[PDB]
Amino acid sequence: MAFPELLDRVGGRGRFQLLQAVALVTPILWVTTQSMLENFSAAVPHHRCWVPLLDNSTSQASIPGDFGRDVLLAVSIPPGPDQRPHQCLRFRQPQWQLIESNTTATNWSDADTEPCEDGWVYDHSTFRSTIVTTWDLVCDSQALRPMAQSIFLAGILVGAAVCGHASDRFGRRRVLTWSYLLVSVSGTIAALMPTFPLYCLFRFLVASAVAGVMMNTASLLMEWTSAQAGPLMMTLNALGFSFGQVLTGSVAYGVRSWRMLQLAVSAPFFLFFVYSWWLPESARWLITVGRLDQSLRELQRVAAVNRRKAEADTLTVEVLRSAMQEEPNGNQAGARLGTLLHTPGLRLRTFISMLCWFAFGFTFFGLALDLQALGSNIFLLQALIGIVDLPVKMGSLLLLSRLGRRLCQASSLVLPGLCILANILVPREMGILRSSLAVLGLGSLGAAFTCVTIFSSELFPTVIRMTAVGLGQVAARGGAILGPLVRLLGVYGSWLPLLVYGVVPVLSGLAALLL
Ligand SMILES: CCc1nc2ccccn2c1C(=O)c1cc(Br)c(O)c(C#N)c1
Repeated sequence: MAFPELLDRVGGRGRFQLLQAVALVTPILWVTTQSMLENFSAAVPHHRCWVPLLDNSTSQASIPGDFGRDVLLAVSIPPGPDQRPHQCLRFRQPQWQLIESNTTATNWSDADTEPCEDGWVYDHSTFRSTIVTTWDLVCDSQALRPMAQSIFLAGILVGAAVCGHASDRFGRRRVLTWSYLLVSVSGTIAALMPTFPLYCLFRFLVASAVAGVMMNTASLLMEWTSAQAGPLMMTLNALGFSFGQVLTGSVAYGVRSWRMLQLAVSAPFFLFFVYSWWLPESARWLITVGRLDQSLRELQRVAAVNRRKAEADTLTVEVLRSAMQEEPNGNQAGARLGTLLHTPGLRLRTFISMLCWFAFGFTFFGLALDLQALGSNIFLLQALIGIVDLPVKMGSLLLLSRLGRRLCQASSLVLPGLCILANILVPREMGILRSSLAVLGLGSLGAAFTCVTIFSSELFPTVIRMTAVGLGQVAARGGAILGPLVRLLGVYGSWLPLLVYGVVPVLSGLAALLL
């Protein structure tokens, strides 16, 4: 009297699971928007130093001679490496001699300049306001954007662990509902904080609650369906993220103020919390705990939804108790973690799987948060990453059965990897080729997440299936944290952030051939 018999009795495929899939895949879009909002709410616009001659109208009325703004800009700001007015320093004493062309304007000492003690002036053509504009994340404070992104990712990790324990102890639907509420409230609060550390802390809390939402949605979606229909709903969950990227691009185009954007993104989660109550709790977990009457209630409700009351009429507590007894025990938790690495055969298999899990977080999140440097129109780039993800993800699974198993993993990492390395070599003059390659790079890098998830289970023995995936997700989260921090190497050179992000997938993909 195992649970699958009962689930087949009530109805495994019809109606109810479709509605549940809709109601649980809709929030994934807004989860993706919350995750990728940092690309728009923290965009760094073009800026230059504050100059009394230009910015101040009181000094504007005192200008001797009607000189054009370009001449004043050349006078007051030293030239920069890219022929632009240099960003982080200013002329002390209005240099009039620069007007004359008789002197080669190249002999300038570092003692002739001062740091911008009077703030900056930013460009407001595209973005009305970001966090960089508000709190002056410029010059000496340019290292605090990857800090914010790493704090958010660490929040995801800690929230995943804590919510895992809490959902294993209390249930699925309850933790999911309270996670919806926490996301909404924490986002609404974060949209109003005046100082940077408060913003970082509330983004941390939002990330924790988001991790809880994703985990509980995945588990509750898996536990209510027959084993034949698992990968189909995994594919639906995967497509949710691509539609979420498209939605992120659209909403970012709609609103161009970071506080309003954050409020608009964090608003619907309260609505999700409101109707999260009507969902039924997973019957398998209810059977495991020992509250049989609640299990019978959920089973009868979901059977009545599918119009299968006649088969539900025969359900009694005895078969539920038999299913309780048949459920395997998990006392072995302390044992499988060591056995994964202590086994000589399993030591190498895990590590290469670990390295493949590591490479996804390091490369994808290090680049998907820096679309400003890969092109001009970041509204269009966000849409295309979601668009290209659809044909590639579905088109890849065809090659699984035909081209084999071990070859798919190697191609799923090398080929997106070489797209990024080609971005360095190609001249910046051909911008269209630069942008199209980056779309195909990160667009095809998402297919690695799906292929590895499916392949992880089949290799390992049935005993250690769950624990093997548990390690794999940890390296993805731990690797993603180190992603943004690499951008701090950009001071040495422009090509260094791209070089490291391209070498890791090539080594990860080629090393997977030993599996
Ligand atoms: C914020 C998560 C996220 N944002 C995007 C944006 C585009 C494509 C995919 N994602 C994801 C994930 O798929 C993902 C990452 C890690 Br790290 C996890 O631990 C889990 C879990 N559980 C899920």
